[PDB]
This record gives sequence, structure tokens and C-alpha cells, in this order.
Amino acid sequence: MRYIHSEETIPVPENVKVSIKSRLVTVEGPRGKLQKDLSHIAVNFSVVKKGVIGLEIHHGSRKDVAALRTVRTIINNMIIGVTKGFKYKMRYVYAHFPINVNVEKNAETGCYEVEIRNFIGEKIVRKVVMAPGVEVEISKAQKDELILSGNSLEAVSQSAADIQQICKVRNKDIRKFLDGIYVSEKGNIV
Amino acid sequence: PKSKRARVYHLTQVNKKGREAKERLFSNIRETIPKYQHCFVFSVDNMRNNYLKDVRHELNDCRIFFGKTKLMARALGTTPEEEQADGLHRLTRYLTGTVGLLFTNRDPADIESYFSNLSQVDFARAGTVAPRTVTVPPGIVYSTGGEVPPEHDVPVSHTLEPELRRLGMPVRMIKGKVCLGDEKGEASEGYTICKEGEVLDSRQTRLLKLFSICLSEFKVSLLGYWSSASGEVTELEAGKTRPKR
Amino acid sequence: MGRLQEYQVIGRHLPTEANPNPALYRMRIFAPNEVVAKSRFWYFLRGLKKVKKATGEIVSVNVISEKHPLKVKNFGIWLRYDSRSGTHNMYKEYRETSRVAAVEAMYADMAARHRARFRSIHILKVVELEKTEDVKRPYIKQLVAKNLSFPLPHRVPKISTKKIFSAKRPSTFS
Amino acid sequence: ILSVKKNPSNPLYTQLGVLTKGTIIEVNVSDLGIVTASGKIAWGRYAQITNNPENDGCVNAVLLV
Amino acid sequence: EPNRKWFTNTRVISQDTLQSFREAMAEKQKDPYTVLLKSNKLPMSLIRHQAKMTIEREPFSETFGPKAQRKRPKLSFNTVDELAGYSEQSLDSYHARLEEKKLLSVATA
RNA sequence: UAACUGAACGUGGGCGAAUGUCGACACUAGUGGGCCAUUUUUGGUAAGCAGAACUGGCGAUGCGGGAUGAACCGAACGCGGGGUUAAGGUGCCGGAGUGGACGCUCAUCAGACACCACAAAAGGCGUUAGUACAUCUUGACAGCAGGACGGUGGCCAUGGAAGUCGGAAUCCGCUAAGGACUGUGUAACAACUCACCUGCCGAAUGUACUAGCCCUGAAAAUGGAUGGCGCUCAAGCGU
RNA sequence: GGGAUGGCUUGUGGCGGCCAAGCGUUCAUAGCGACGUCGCUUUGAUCCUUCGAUGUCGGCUCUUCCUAUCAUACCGAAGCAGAAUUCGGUAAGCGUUGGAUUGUACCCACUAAUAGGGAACGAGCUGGGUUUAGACCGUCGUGAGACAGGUUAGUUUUACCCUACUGAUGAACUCGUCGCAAUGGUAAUUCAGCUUAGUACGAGAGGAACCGCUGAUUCAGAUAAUUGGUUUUU
Repeated sequence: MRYIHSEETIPVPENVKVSIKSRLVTVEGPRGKLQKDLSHIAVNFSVVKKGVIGLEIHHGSRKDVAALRTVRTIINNMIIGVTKGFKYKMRYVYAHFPINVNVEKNAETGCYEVEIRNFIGEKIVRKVVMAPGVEVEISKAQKDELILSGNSLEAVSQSAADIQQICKVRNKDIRKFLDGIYVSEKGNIV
Repeated sequence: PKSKRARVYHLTQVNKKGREAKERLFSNIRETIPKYQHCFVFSVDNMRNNYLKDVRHELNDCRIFFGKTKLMARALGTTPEEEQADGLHRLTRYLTGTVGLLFTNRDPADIESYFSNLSQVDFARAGTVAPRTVTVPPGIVYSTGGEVPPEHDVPVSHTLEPELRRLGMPVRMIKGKVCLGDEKGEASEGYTICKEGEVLDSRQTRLLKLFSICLSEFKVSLLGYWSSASGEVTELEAGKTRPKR
Repeated sequence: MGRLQEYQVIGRHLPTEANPNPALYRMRIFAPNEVVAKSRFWYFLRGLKKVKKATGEIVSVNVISEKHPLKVKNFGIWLRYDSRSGTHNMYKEYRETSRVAAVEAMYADMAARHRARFRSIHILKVVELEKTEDVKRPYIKQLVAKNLSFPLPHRVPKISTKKIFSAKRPSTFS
Repeated sequence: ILSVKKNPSNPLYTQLGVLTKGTIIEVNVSDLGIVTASGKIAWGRYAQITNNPENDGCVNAVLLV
Repeated sequence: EPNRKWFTNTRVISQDTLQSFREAMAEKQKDPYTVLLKSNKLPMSLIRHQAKMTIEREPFSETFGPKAQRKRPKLSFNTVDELAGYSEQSLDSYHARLEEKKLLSVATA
């Protein structure tokens, strides 16, 4: 069955400035600016009401109707990112060897850089370079906590996942060796 | 539509009730009416409602119905051409939200006095405003989280700490003990579950329930009552304030 | 299955000494021509009564034309088709301007969707939906909606197949 | 097995004692407790081969009771 | 072809005759210097579970495991003095067995 | 025959369905227990297969199409010209349509010559069209916020066993509803959770089958085959 | 004179009886049947039960291919504490040995491992099947002789042709110098030691790993300063 018309609505706050041209969404907010290319999905954008963006598909199948929900959630997450931001709090725990984490900001690349040392007493020095816009700090309120903050949910969550995957125990019992860096809390900055 | 959610079939004894339970509720309400002079409507909004069994036990001579609101309204009769007795469609305008019916032989003043002096401290649900600030102190976690002195408290169970980490408390296992930070207590501050003048969410209320901290009250508010002899509905204080349908 | 015309075919058993006035049987048959219409009449009559072509006669064959071919109508077709498993019912609806066009759309749709040929489909009933509340299929219910207006995105322009080369890249917006 | 009574394909096969499908054999039935009307122990009874021993590696038979 | 004689007893023998035949035959294989005459025409076919019970009474699942219900061991002793004697005898037998094994770089093939 | 009463054979007279349109000798041959196939029939096998009857073809035979070819389809043949087709085709090789209408399918070596085998009442949280049954403004499905109780720590058993190591029963009350319990958990408790019910919401869903297309449903060994390129609102499939 | 089964096959037995989703079946209520299940086919024993070549396979040199993976690389699961592993997955890049036994296919050792096959088995050389002519023994035959057999000795001997392959020249475009790179091939492999560290882990016995460093196995491409070998330096 080919559905004649299907539509979705995205409310936009007063602080948010959205510019869409040729399926290239640019979202401006108090915290910053995000840009995304949605040219791979056939969507017609409109302004159905003051402060509401209308997504529509004409003569699309069920898959084409369902893709509008992904587009809606992506644009909504961009709005939430430029308005309140995203924050992943991670905890690194250890059994015997204390894990040393040093956070720097490489200025020529303009990006944060997390250096992990003394994981299970290994002499290798692990290094993860963050996505641009992701700010990493060591939490002073709690113990052995990193805080990753940003406007891009994908960038923040992928950087947190990279930190979690780079410290992985190999050839050992995971029931006995519990060490690593884990994503503890996921939320908004504001 | 091959890609569909697999509907899990439950291998348990109790099944869905269905239309038969609705008809049973209709029969019970329509048979309770010619036996009692007064029919009260009470409201319990945003409440746990597990002391209603104790209320039922204490009111032995009374009958309490706590079913679906629209089903009880249809049982009593929404229109004057449908009501079982006169003035019951006047009473049905009080039934919205979480309400209940109380068929009684007693005095309305006695019922009001009982439901006024009845008060039990109960766990808060999501949406209520926190009356105070609760902070679990650093160090070893106990069962109450600092409500009683720590020297009079058992340490909290080791099986609860994955739930505490899921609910956001940064606990860890140190020698079989749940702790914030270090065992003696260092390099961290106390975990603030809630702050005063803040709407509680379900995570905070679940934490308070796990630490046995009660921040609410069990108050049943009587909205009005229909009398069989006079054939009229007397409205009480909460009836003016509560929304009407 | 081709340019179809609906025919009333009336036939009967040959008159004998026992029955000087045998009963007449009338059927409404969709067929490309009168020979196929009479063949289908004899087939369906062999399926129901003790009459065959050698012992019966065709009293009449008439063409049933559409009363209003210029009015958009909704048709409900109840049919039985024969597959590997057996005979199955189908109820389908078509928004057309005549019963014959609805039947051609039916035959094309069953051939496209269930691989059913003309020889394996029995048209049991074709009815007109007088009210729009009788429409049940959502692909017709989306067409009978109020104030139905839609665009036509990505319309490939019709360029002559004999003109091989063009100096401008075509647009798909008209 | 006590003897091969009849191989249906050829009497020479019976003479050679060939065990094929449908061959009647004589078996010792002392372990089944078969007794006559007075108390004599019946220790010889016909059975028929129901499998293909050359394909199965075993001789399977059904008693002719 | 169907025949009535397929469903009859082909060899029968009485109790006393069978017992006398078995006794005489056993007396015959008692002597190794005596050989039978026409042994191919003699009825020589007539001449020629604690683990299961324990497993039937106590299954392997009821002995050890997550579903185990065994709570009383099977002992070879009833009294403390019997246990002391059992331990002493077991130790002496163990030492004797290691002495026997001791009395009784890899080697070449 | 009792009988010109009959039986044959003569004398004389009068007067027939459609469609198409040879016989007898003489002399001389080659072949007379071949292959394949449709239909019918008799026996079987694990599967193969073995036989008979009729008909057609081949051996004896070219031509057009199956890319190719003993058995397939069309069609039978003097030398030429013009016209029209059969079977098969019209994206290029290749003569003829990137023809028209409606749909289906995206395949990690699809499909375009299949019927046989693998192979099954086979497995798919791929995608469509239907059938039956059921729920639903007296609020369906999914979620969120809560309740999830008492006799009772039911009986036996066990060092301990409180719904959740076991065996057997599995009832009643308060009910809106809640199993002598669906799992996590404890040494046993506790605690959490599920079945079930209520509050918010807002209109269509759930289960099992049927029919299409698609994936898997077993593969070896030089580098290769819808004939080749290549083809995705097809140059694939059905009409 | 005439000749010289194949889109087969693979991992899960047969016979006999129950049970059952379903298929069939309502004027006959039979018959098939997936998933299962039950009977026949030593308390870690015994070593005192090896059960018929008519059909032939081996070996040397050397190349390539397949994956149905023995090892190396990565990954998932298991009371997987560590070490050693076991089961499974992607993967053929790279290796997969040296010997004993012929009164006639299994043992031993090294190693990371000693994986399985095809291109033959639907005119290279060399040992058995195997068998021309000589001879002996055994069985059979009156005999010539044959064989249930056993033993010994015993004649096929190209290449200069075409193609393929490996290398080497070459006409035409004046001769020569310096280049580019379409296409074809393609290469590395495994183990050990030092440090980590007697550390993590562990009741103990024991006992890792990443980064870093140094060698060695197999393979490949060169080279002759040195050391052996070679001597028509006659």
C-alpha cells in the first residue's frame, strides 16, 4: 500500500533558530550550532505553524513513512543539544593497579585527548582523541569520574563508547577481573 | 509485516478478567444500593493506596468499591433516565480521576470525623514536591541512608548496589560493603537524593522507598455523599475544589 | 483480461415431450467476445445444472453497458480463486468508472499479486458501494477522503525515445 | 537360530542358509517360557526375518505366533 | 504361500527328559577323552544387576548436583570405634599397596 | 406339406445417409527380435527400472527457432523475384519497441527454461494481498506512575528451605486485583520483579493460517559463464 | 577379426510397540503422520575370543587448487582464579617434519602443528597386485597338464617436428640518452630468551599479559672480507 500523505511535527523553542535548505539542517541555539545532511531521506520540509516544523512524505511506502520518525528524533536531538546539551558521566574502577587518566586539549587539532595509563599494570599508554565539540573533564565532586559534555549526542556517546572499548580485558575471566571504564550516567548538561 | 514484536505468552495461573469482571462490578454496585442509606464519594489522588485494605477492615459495616471510575459511574447511572435511585446522577458528577464509592449505614458526621482524623505517613510517588532535602552521607551505606544514627543501622544489602547504580547513586563494593567512594569516606560528597521544593520523579521516589524514607501522607478526601431518604447529594469541602465531570 | 464486455447470457435445456417450456437461466459474464461468453455460460451451467451444450440452447446474448461511465464509483468484488491449496475467497475494492474496468483491474491485480490466471478465478459478485461508509479497504478509504489534494513529486519528463542526445539535463519538478 | 527353513528366492539359498528379508528361520524359544498343554517345554519355533541384514548389520525377526 | 504349520511348535521336550539330557551331557563334558557320536544331530542348543538397581533406586540427579536431595552417606561403619578400626585397616592396606607398587628420562620404544 | 402348402431356381412385367474419389499377373529387390517419445496397461525398487498395445519421429532429412546439439517447437525441400506469416523474438551483439497499462521483488555471485533431486507438516523480528477468530470511548495493543494483600513461615521433608533446592496438594477471605507464585536474590529471611488490577493517554489492534515475490534449505577442488555484455518504477516476475 | 553410475555424494541404525501436532474423514469413522519415547542389540572390567586379497596400492621429484582449520591471527561461551585448556565462529595469508618395522598399516621422537583432500585412480622413473618362455615343492588329474597355493631368475630402446614453458635475438618508425607506468607477478613465517615479574592472580603448589629489547626456525634475494671444499695455475 502506498500512503498518499504522511506528516510529523517538530516544535521549536524560541531560542532555537532552524535553517533548512536542500535537506541540510542547521540548528542554532544558546550553546552552539549543529549541522546535519539528511539528503539520503526523501522528506519535504515546511512551516505548518509558527514555531512548528512539518515533515511530510507523499506517495511513500510504509518504510518511507517510518523513516520520518528517525528524522523527527534526529532533529529533536539536535534541538535538545543546542538548547541544553548532552553529558555522559563515566566511572573508571580498579582492583589492584590504579588507573591514571590525563586529559589534555591538543590545540593544533583543537580537540580533547584522553590518555590512559596503568591498566592492569600494562606498560602501554592508551590514547583516545575526541570528536570536535566534546569537552572532557575529571570530576572533582566524585571519585574516578570523567565527564564528557557537548552539543552533539552522537559525538559525545561515540567518544564515551571509544573510551569504554579501549580499556577491555583480554584472555582473562570477566567474572574475576572486573576492571575498566564504564558509562555510569547519561543525561543533559542543563 | 514479518518484522513484528514477539508477543510473550505468560505461563502463569491468573488470566485477563475481561467483560465478566465488568458485569460483576455492575451487579455488585447495583445490589449494594438498596441496603445502605448513604453513598459517599472519596478521592485519593497520586497515592500508593495499600492502606485501603486496612480502611476496609476498620469499616466492617461499610462497603467500599475501588474499581474503574467510568464503570462505577455507569453502575450508578449518569443520566436521570438511567439512575438506580433518585439523585444518583447528581452523585455521578463527582466521579473523575482516582475515586471510590463508600456505601454506609453510619452517620455522615461520624464518617467525616473518621476520614479527617485518619492519617498515615506513606511513601511519596512521582510528582509530589519534596518537603525536605535528603542526602545519603559518604562512607558505608546503611539501610535508612542516614535517617537513623549510623550506629543503630544494619549495613545495606549487597544485592541492592546494581539497582543503586541504575538509579544513579555512584556506589561500589568494598569488601562486601556498599560505599560512596571510600570505606572510611573520602574523595566524594554525600549523594543528594532530593532537594526541598522540587518535583520528585520516579527515580528519586524509588530511591526513597528503597531507603524507607517516607515523604508523603495517606489522606482520603471525602467529596460528597448521596442520601437515600432525602434523595439529595450533600457536597463537602473538597467537592468545590476538585475538578468536576 | 483484455478489453472485456459484460454480457447477459440466457440459455435453456432443449424442449422435450416432458418439458415443453424448460426453465431459462440468465448469467452476467465478463468476456472479451460472445463466443467466450457462451463458453463460460456453458461451463458455469455445467457446474450447476443438468444442461450441457449438446442438450441445450442459447436463447439470448446481450451486452450490458454501464449506466454512468462518467461517474467515479467504488466497486466491491467478491471472488473465489483456485491455488495450490484449494479454492479461497477474496474481497477486494476498486475505484473505477465501470464494472468492466473494475473487472479488468481485478484480473490484473490478481495476476500481479497472487499469480492467478483467467482460468482459475470465479467472479462471484461485483457490487456498487452506494455509501462511502461501505468502503473497507484502506487504500480506497484514503482515496474517498474529504478535500483530497496531493502533489506529484519526481515526475520524469516524457522525452522522445528517438531523440538520443539532449543538451540540457532534465528536471523532475513539472 | 536353529536352522533356516525357507529362503523364498531359491531353494539353493535355503540349503546354504542365507538370511535375507522374508526368510523363515527356526529359533530357540526357551527364554520366552512357551509351554504346551501338559508341561513340555517348546524350544523350537518359526520366525520370519523382517529386515535387510546385509544393509543393517543385524538380523531382526518376528515370531510366527 | 500361507500354511498352517508356520504357527506351530517345531521342537518340544519334557522337563524330566531335558533335565536328564543336561545331566548326562554335563557328565560327558566332565571327561575330556570322550567324544560324541553324531553331534550335529543332537539337541546341543539346549546345553548351550546391582548397578541397575542402585541407579533405579537413587538417580544421578538425586545424588549430586543442583537438584540433589541426598543427605545421608553410605557408610561401612556404625560406631566411632568401628571408624577408627576402618581408618587403621585402610591406612595399612594403602601402605601395603604402595610398597607393592614400589617393589614392582623415558624408556626406549 | 392333408393340400401348388411351402423351399430354392428360373419366365414375363413394373419400380434410396454424409464427405471424398481399379484389379490380376510376371520378374527383381532391400528389410523383416532397431533407437527415442506421448497415451493406455502389467509388475516392481531405497531410488532407479523392467515389460506389453497403438501412434509419431529417426536410421533415409535439408530449412527457421531452442546461443550449441540424434530424439524439443514450427515446417518438410526444383531455379528466382515480390508480398505475408509459423515457432521464436524487438537494450547491444541482432533484423525488429529502452512500446503502452496495472502491480510484485533488492537476492553477501537474485531472476531471466522450468518441471526431478536436495526437501521436510523445513527454517525467516523480509515485504505485500487475503481468510478465520478475538479485544475495543463500558477505553483495545504498547508504555509511564502505583498496588501486587491476609489466613500462612499451608503439608511433608531439610543442618537451614518463609511462593522461588525437593515431593504431593493448590483452598478461602479482602477484593479493583493479586499464583499456596514468573524469575532475580538470601545460609534462611529480607528486597526486587512477573502474572493480574487501577490512574494518565487516545482509536484502532492481536493471534493463527492462506496465497505471491525474496533469503536459507550443503558445497569441493585450473579461470568462466541466464550465450556474452549488462540489466534494479528492469533489459526480472504475473496478466 | 572385434573390444578395452555422474547437478551422483556428506552427521546422526534397523525391526517391533506406544504417544501425538496435524493430513484425511460425518450416510463409510477407517487409514497416513512430524516431534518424541520404550524393548533387543564392567562398581572404570578383561588383556585366556585379531573371524577369508576376485577387484590394489605405495614411493621419488615438482607445481597448483579446495576448505570439510592441525598450528599461527582475531572473536564468543564454559568454575575460564592464574597457568593449561575445552566447545564454537571469521578466516587457505603462512607452514604442516625426521625415523623404525615386509615371518607384509601402526609405533617412536622433534616441533607451533605434524589437518584433510583434488587435479590419475568414473607412454616420467621405481617397489607389490602381476601373471610369456627355465626350474622346484604342495593339492588335483591315468595323462598331457591345471591350480588353494608357495619359491627363484627373467628385453621396448623417442625428441631434431608443432604447440606449451624457460630463457636469448630481432625487421619496420634516423640514431642515441634520460624517463613514465597500463598490465602481469608479488613475500615473508614461526618460536625462544631479557624486562614487565616471581608481579597481577592464589589457601598453597604454582603463575601470566600489553609497551620496549635481543636472537633463532622455515622461506626468499644476494655476496666471497674471512673459514672450509675444489686444482690443467699441470
